Amino acid sequence: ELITILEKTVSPDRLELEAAQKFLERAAVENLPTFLVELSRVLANPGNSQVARVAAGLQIKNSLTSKDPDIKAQYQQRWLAIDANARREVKNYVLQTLGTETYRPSSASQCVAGIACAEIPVNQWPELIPQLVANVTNPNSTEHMKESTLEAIGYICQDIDPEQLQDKSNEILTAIIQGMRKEEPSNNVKLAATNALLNSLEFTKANFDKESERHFIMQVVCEATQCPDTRVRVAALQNLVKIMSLYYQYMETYMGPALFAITIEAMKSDIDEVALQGIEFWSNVCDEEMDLAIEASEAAEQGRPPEHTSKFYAKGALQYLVPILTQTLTKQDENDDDDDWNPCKAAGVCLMLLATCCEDDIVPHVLPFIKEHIKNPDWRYRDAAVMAFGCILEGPEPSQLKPLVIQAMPTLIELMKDPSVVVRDTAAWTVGRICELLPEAAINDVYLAPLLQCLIEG
Amino acid sequence: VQFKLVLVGDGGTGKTTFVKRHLTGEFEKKYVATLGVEVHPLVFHTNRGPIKFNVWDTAGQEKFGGLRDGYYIQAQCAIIMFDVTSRVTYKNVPNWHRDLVRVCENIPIVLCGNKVDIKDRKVKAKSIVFHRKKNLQYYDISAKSNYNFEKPFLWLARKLIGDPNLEF
Ligand SMILES: Nc1nc2c(ncn2[C@@H]2O[C@H](COP(=O)(O)OP(=O)(O)NP(=O)(O)O)[C@@H](O)[C@H]2O)c(=O)[nH]1
Ligand SMILES: [Mg+2]
Repeated sequence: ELITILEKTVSPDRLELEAAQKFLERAAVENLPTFLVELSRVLANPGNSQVARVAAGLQIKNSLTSKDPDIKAQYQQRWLAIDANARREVKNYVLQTLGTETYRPSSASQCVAGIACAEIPVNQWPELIPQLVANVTNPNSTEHMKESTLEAIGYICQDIDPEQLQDKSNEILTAIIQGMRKEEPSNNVKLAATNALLNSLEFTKANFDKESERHFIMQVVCEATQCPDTRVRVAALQNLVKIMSLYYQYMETYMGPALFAITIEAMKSDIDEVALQGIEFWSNVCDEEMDLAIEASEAAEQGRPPEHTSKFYAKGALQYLVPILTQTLTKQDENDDDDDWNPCKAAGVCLMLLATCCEDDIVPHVLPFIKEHIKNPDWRYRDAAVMAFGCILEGPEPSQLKPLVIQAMPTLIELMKDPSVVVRDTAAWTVGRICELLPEAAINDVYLAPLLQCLIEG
Repeated sequence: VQFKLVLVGDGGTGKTTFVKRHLTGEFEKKYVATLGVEVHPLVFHTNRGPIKFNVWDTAGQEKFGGLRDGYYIQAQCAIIMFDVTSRVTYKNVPNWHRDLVRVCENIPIVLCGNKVDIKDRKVKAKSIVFHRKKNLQYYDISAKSNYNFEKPFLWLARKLIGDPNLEF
């Protein structure tokens, strides 16, 4: 009746779930070896319902790991203490299920990784990595076979201490690229591979130090950003974001001859999830460069900047990013809500990051758009104009930031009575931010005060 | 029309309190850790008929996890909760997200920062960036003041129904 209780795990009745949980915990205590062997058999049988197979897989996986590092160490020890023949049984059934699950995220992959993290560091599953590599490269492997193991490979690299699997990183990377490469026919496979790479980025630190291999990884990622499938593009762009955060110093050779145009193209995409990542790429560059600046701000001293080399990519792309960002502030539907997380909202966030990142050069680049659309009949452009103005009030020294008083203010006040509610709300937002900056430009006692007073009512 | 929604996040982030608020309208002042999971259906009336969310309110405490991951089977959406007054609950967000995607394929996931009613936030707006990384929807939330308390469900409903015009 193991399948019966596993079937109860999806029931909404607490009484059913508790009964199922109590039954599962007891079986684990009673005889872990037989429990895990049977669970692996339920997992391996494509005749079982998805609920039964996934529940069995998670039971096995949760017996090998824990969010608690001590419990995990004990679980890994508990597994290693199991009869090696029984473990071979669980391992066989688990590997054999790769390619037999008709549902996307597979559960065998997690089991493979759970057991791998416990056995590899003691060198006990020497056939694992070679088998997985062959599953991916074999020309006759099915799409499910490829996805399943790519997921597993990525999980392994994301979960084991790097140190324990380096002896095979090159072979692992090769399988991942094979699954990512253009020639691979299935987008589901390309997705699984691109996701596996992302989950494995931190594990591939050593490889990133090898120029030849570093070139190949950037090779496949950039190419993947050109894949017709939107999901693969997004995942590939996400890899670039993560790479810029983990390997900032190796980007010189790729920024300009490749990254720049790819991310710029993504930002302009009409596919929201794609534009979001293209935008995040640059918002992320601002976050990394702002750190390299807080780091460099070491006229406190102890040598030269740690290993800081802010190459100011943001400053260099600014002239191209702004017109794209301000234009994006225009993309708002009649059904969009003020706080939906969409390209329009991301552009605002990116603009502000550029505002503090390149404290001055923004004003010159944004003002033209503000002046051209601050009165545009189309509220989208009108709103974009007001929003942009407010995105540059944080960074530029108030001295230069006085083009709010003269020209802005009067119009910013009128726009608060705009027929469009979107425009009104954004106007208020902008005006409110101006009140915060005014004291910086204190210039005029008993005039800065009364203004703030009156303004406040608004 | 109903959907399985799994509510996850660190212990004490206010998951249970958040659900009860929508359920009875009452604000639970006590902290009584959830054991394993507590399933509660929440119904919302919309301009396109009532939508029911079967909320699986999971335990955030490692020790009271129960089936943990096992509760995600066939989930159709999720809400990840962290405490704006506790930096470590935001730090663990990536781990909750990873747990969700290793079981659920392509479900809509909303990230929620709770307890914004509290005076000093330990996790300020500028620090919240996980949603940008994974293209998630984000919301400042407060189970106590009801600030944006329906937003998470409205966004998910619009996502599941496929109608951006859905209203509550
Ligand atoms: N100030 C304030 N307190 C809140 C808010 N929501 C939750 N709380 C408080 O936070 C505490 C924990 O809430 P609870 O619902 O038990 O959290 P949980 O996420 O369900 N914990 P667990 O995972 O262990 O089951 C309670 O004291 C509750 O009153 C909020 O928006 N503001
Ligand atoms: Mg609780």
